[PDB]
Amino acid sequence: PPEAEVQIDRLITGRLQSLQTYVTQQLIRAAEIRASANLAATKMSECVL
Amino acid sequence: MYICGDSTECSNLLLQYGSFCTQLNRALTGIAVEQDKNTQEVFAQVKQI
Amino acid sequence: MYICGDSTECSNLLLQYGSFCTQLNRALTGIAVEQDKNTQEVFAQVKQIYKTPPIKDFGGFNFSQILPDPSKPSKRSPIEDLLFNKVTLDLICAQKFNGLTVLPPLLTDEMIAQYTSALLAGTICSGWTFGAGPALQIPFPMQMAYRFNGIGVTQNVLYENQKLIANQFNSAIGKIQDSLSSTPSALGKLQDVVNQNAQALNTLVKQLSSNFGAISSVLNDILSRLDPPEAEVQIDRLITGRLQSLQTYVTQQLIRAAEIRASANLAATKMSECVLGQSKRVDFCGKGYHLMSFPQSAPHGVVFLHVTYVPAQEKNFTTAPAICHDGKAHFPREGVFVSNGTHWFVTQRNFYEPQIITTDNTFVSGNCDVVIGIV
Amino acid sequence: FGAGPALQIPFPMQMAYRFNGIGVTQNVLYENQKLIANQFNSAIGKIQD
Amino acid sequence: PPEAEVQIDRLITGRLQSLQTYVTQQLIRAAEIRASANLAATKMSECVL
Amino acid sequence: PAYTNSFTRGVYYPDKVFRSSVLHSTQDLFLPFFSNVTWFHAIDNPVLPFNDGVYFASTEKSNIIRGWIFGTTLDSKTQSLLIVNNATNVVIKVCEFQFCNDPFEFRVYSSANNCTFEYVSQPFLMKNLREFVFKNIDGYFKIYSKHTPINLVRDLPQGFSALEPLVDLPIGINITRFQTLLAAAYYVGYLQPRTFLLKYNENGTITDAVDCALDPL
Amino acid sequence: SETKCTLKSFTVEKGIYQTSNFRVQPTESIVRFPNITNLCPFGEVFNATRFASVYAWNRKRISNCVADYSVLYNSASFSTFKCYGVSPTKLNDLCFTNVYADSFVIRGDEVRQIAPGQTGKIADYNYKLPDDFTGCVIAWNSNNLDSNYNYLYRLFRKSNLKPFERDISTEIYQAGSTPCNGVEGFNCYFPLQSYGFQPTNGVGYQPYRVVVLSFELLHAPATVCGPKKSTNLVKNKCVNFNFNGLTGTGVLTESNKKFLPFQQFGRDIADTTDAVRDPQTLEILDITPCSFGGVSVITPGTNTSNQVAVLYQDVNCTEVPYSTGSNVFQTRAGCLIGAEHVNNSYECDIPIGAGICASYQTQSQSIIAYTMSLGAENSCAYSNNSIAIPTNFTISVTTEILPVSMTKTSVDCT
Ligand SMILES: *[C@@H]1O[C@H](CO)[C@@H](O[C@@H]2O[C@H](CO)[C@@H](O)[C@H](O)[C@H]2NC(C)=O)[C@H](O)[C@H]1NC(C)=O
Ligand SMILES: *[C@@H]1O[C@H](CO)[C@@H](O[C@@H]2O[C@H](CO)[C@@H](O)[C@H](O)[C@H]2NC(C)=O)[C@H](O)[C@H]1NC(C)=O
Ligand SMILES: *[C@@H]1O[C@H](CO)[C@@H](O[C@@H]2O[C@H](CO)[C@@H](O)[C@H](O)[C@H]2NC(C)=O)[C@H](O)[C@H]1NC(C)=O
Ligand SMILES: *[C@@H]1O[C@H](CO)[C@@H](O[C@@H]2O[C@H](CO)[C@@H](O)[C@H](O)[C@H]2NC(C)=O)[C@H](O)[C@H]1NC(C)=O
Ligand SMILES: *[C@@H]1O[C@H](CO)[C@@H](O[C@@H]2O[C@H](CO)[C@@H](O)[C@H](O)[C@H]2NC(C)=O)[C@H](O)[C@H]1NC(C)=O
Ligand SMILES: *[C@@H]1O[C@H](CO)[C@@H](O)[C@H](O)[C@H]1NC(C)=O
Ligand SMILES: *[C@@H]1O[C@H](CO)[C@@H](O)[C@H](O)[C@H]1NC(C)=O
Ligand SMILES: *[C@@H]1O[C@H](CO)[C@@H](O)[C@H](O)[C@H]1NC(C)=O
Ligand SMILES: *[C@@H]1O[C@H](CO)[C@@H](O)[C@H](O)[C@H]1NC(C)=O
Ligand SMILES: *[C@@H]1O[C@H](CO)[C@@H](O)[C@H](O)[C@H]1NC(C)=O
Ligand SMILES: *[C@@H]1O[C@H](CO)[C@@H](O)[C@H](O)[C@H]1NC(C)=O
Repeated sequence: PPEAEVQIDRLITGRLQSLQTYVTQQLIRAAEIRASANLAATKMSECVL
Repeated sequence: MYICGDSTECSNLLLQYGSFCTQLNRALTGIAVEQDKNTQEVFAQVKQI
Repeated sequence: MYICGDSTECSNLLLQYGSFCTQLNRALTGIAVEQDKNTQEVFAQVKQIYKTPPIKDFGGFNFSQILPDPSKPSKRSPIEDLLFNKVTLDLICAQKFNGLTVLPPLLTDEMIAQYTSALLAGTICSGWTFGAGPALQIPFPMQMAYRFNGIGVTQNVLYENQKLIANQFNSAIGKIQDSLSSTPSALGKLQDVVNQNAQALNTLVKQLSSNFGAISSVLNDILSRLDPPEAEVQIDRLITGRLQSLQTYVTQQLIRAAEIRASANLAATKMSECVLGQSKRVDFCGKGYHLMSFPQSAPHGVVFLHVTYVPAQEKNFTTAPAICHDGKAHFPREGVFVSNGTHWFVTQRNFYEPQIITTDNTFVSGNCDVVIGIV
Repeated sequence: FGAGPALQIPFPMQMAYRFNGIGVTQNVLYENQKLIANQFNSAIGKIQD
Repeated sequence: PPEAEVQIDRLITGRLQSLQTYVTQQLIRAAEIRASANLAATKMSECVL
Repeated sequence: PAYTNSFTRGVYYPDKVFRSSVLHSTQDLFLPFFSNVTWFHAIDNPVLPFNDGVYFASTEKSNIIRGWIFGTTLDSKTQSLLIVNNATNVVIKVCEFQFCNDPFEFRVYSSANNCTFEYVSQPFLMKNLREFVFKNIDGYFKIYSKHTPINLVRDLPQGFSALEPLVDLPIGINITRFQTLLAAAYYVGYLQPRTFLLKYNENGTITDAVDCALDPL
Repeated sequence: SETKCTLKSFTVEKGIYQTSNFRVQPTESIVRFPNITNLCPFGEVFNATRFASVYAWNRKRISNCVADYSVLYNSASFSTFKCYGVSPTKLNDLCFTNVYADSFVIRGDEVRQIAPGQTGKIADYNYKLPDDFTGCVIAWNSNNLDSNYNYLYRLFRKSNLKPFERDISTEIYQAGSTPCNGVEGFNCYFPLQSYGFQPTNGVGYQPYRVVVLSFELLHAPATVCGPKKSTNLVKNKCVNFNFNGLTGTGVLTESNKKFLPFQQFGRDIADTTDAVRDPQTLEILDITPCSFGGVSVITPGTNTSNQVAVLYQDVNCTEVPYSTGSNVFQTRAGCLIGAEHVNNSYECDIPIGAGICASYQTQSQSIIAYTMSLGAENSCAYSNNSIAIPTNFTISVTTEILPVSMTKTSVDCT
């Protein structure tokens, strides 16, 4: 255990960084998709109706 | 489950890093709710079928 | 200070990590400046302050629930008072102790209310003419007659029904105030922003009491417990943890600020179009045929009172594309042919005003053998 | 139906209304109804291909 | 070689963090510029034409 | 014998830190809410198997419950904790004692031997709800006590009891078995490591809490 | 010049720039420690006639007293004085609790004590020390002083040693399938093997008198701790308090709360040190940190003038330590020094805070601070039966600039 804590800590740090990067990219992509959805709703309201 | 998958020894070290997992879960939940809101906004304009 | 307050050793160890602190400070300062700019585009449209007229001869329209009330010390309308009361937030004192500060906004709520009342006292007096150039005074009934012609409805509909329209206006505004006061979930968009900001700030503070793999969360406990060769390692672990937490908080704040900037741009566009004019875009300013709007100040936001014209009480008729009088097809100039069963008339499309089909209401085009369904 | 209650109207009359909206008069549609309908059908059919 | 590997790993982590920060900032700035460019294109199409 | 439900009594202060108007979650051994506590009657007192903690309410007025036995083997080898509690003195000893049989005076081995820890406290220990909690944590015996003015409820008094800690004497023994040192009844409530949410009041007293194991709500 | 250095430029444009952060600095230092002054029982387990065996050591419970670890540390004796979690030089300043002195003797070769987690099997069946050990290990030579207390040790116990657990009676041991019904040699061997080195001269194997101290740090009543001094208790002042070992900086003020008699350290939301208990005279003191904020420099362009007006972001008016221009003025966004309040209102030039703006006004050439004006008053005469129709026009061409594309950059990895 006392020697394996270091290795599992390295793995924890790597996986945490990977998850954080994925979450940030997902947030940015979600913002872009929300902008596209707002444009689509505006187009529907002002052209279909 | 992603960082320390089925391991109490690793999950105990994951508590040292604070509430990062809570933040990631909340961000992803907000993204999903935003996707649902986008789908509702685009199509559900008139509530008369 | 957030990474380590009043600690020279940790501060010296922080200088090895480059200019991360400078980048975070620059991003936060830019966010604050943009937040200062957001309220200067929604409200500071016209830089000329129009006082609310003292006399009230608006032809039956009430307006007392949106104009400022000179009774309470704050010059806010009753609807503005309700909106301010509904949105409500020591927690701040504890957070402030950890290097956090809340810069006050450049424009106080009193000046936001003054700006709103300037836009509201110009719409009543001049209409949309003060958003294009100089303010041109016009009686309010005639302004509403101008706005009725904006949606295809003739002037007779307003002047012959002035009392009814004024009563409906007053009743709708009263119902709006009652709905705002009763339902507690009305101001949800403004409350969610405050909740998210407070939650992020709370999460930032609660990350200070984390070991991050070090001996202790408190830096002072680590410092006055070990020789510098080991205190350096422990402080480095703590520094890495706090830096990661701060970077996550700053990135989340940047994304949220981008979303708020998009919302503020939409709000400024809505003000410019609905308030200082009459928009023909469908469902942009309210549901129905847009007539006019009134802005109202809200805590960290704006509330628009979209007045709209909604038709009702349908009548079923039989219509014809044209009328062949004698070898000639007469199409309606403006309107539609409508008969109640025996007699043919020509009425407007948004109202029922039957009239005798003369040569002034119709224009001729060709013969009556190409139109399908002519009568 | 997107600006209050739905009021029925024959589709040729609605096309005449929209032609008035774009600037052209009513005569152009009613006197060229077959041509406009054929062009509309051809365009919709070409969209699928 | 061991201590050199340790210090090189520290430098690698620092430089990777710097690159990730630069990339995230660039993504956010690119989203802002994309919004501005969409506004500019709409303005051009609706006012020049 | 007539198992009474635990309801929501058995909440104490995990540590000596003053917190006000806060909702802190502690991973500490608390008595689970709505558990079952045996209604052992003592007008008799068999060996109760002390596992990891004991909830000892034992409402009484006659003061027939004098103290508590706490021994590992109760015969020899290990040290036996004895908390004889007279009218005023609550003298405690850890001397190796066989404890003989049920008491009514020293019903012990009467040989002393390892008479090392002899703290006496003395002031007092005692409308007479004893409300005792015992546990051993890293060679530290902790006793939590509180008196509740109950004279009308036969069963457990529905409500809450912020058990202020009484003493933190550092001792150590496994204490596999234990028995009350004796017309009343004594309940026993075993302790489990359940995460709890504690709502400290504005005055620093735990007004209410929720067991984060009972139900999904 | 600070603003010039902040922008990394010799020219400063008009505006307000955030440069450096203000911080009230401490004046006094408080080292308030408990009343106890009687010395600890050091030498009872150090200068003893004999020690215990490794199989069954002694756990002396040091109690309330002053423990001067310096005397033990600087003495020209002992060996392998390795302190884990603490530093021997800082051993005096720290104020511990529950120090459990363990005294016993092992063989000369080992001297390991299972220090971090050492896997050595000499003490794997005798004495295991926990991984998170915040104490010290000291080893002493015993060759000169009766090389007789070496006694015996546990040869085997077919079971791991739980940390800080003592096993004494070990008689039954077996390795074969036959049950150990009093049979030792046939099955394997009986435990608790003896060690005979009472005299002799074998170098490297002479018994070593090993004593370890296991302090219990962090939050605690802190019964036994070191020989510091005691300074008076000053209220409402920025001090470097050292309450019972808790170091920090803040303003200690008389409290108002209802600290329970058993509670020692006070916290609040987000778990910061809101309160503390005074070791000598038990009283609760709220610890609010000394005030701080953000120093801003409201300056006109250096081309115009070289005068500035500092704005301390949060300090009220008195926590104030250019720096002082005999024009102190309180705003809603902190103390503004170097600008004079003007009752007249103009358009905002340099934004400051909640409605206050600053500008460089000639009529003396001094910086003034006012309340921003929203716009020109245009009281409009509303009246029925009266409309205003324009009689002329003005074709005005405006401009609008919009960024479209940013620079395309690609950065390699390796
Ligand atoms: C505009 O509406 C307001 C609100 O209904 C009217 O104010 C009311 O006036 C009556 C008559 O004096 C009072 O009894 C009510 O108490 C008032 N209500 C409130 C909420 O103050 C006002 O009179 C209307 N304006 C005009 C010109 O009639
Ligand atoms: C159009 O609807 C309005 C109400 O929306 C009608 O006005 C109501 O008339 C009734 C009957 O006289 C009165 O009791 C109500 O008080 C009136 N309401 C209001 C708000 O003034 C009106 O009669 C309808 N018009 C037609 C032609 O049907
Ligand atoms: C509805 O049609 C009826 C006939 O079906 C019209 O009513 C007649 O109008 C004429 C011309 O003014 C009158 O002389 C008759 O007396 C009316 N007859 C009846 C039975 O009322 C009527 O004008 C049409 N009305 C509308 C609103 O379209
Ligand atoms: C309107 O009246 C005209 C005549 O004035 C009708 O035209 C006649 O239609 C019938 C039936 O198709 C033909 O047999 C006749 O030859 C037509 N007469 C002429 C002079 O062309 C016309 O059909 C009537 N329209 C409607 C809708 O009934
Ligand atoms: C008893 O322990 C003390 C610990 O200090 C030792 O006393 C020191 O002895 C040395 C010489 O051996 C002196 O220089 C120091 O001044 C003494 N210190 C004190 C505080 O008195 C002493 O040696 C030990 N006795 C032994 C080992 O027999
Ligand atoms: C005609 O319109 C009326 C409006 O009241 C409606 O009730 C009725 O059903 C309609 N008739 C037909 C045949 O659609
Ligand atoms: C309406 O439909 C009917 C039935 O198909 C048809 O005969 C008629 O020509 C159409 N047009 C009109 C105006 O009635
Ligand atoms: C645990 O209790 C048992 C049962 O009497 C006893 O033999 C053993 O020594 C105890 N262990 C410890 C570590 O106290
Ligand atoms: C808290 O203590 C104060 C002391 O002034 C007292 O007035 C108040 O009633 C107490 N609150 C509760 C809930 O016991
Ligand atoms: C400590 O000594 C001071 C000074 O005499 C005294 O006032 C105080 O009561 C003492 N504290 C204790 C706990 O005895
Ligand atoms: C701030 O200083 C002013 C005087 O300049 C004083 O009236 C006020 O009470 C002070 N406020 C605080 C919170 O110290």
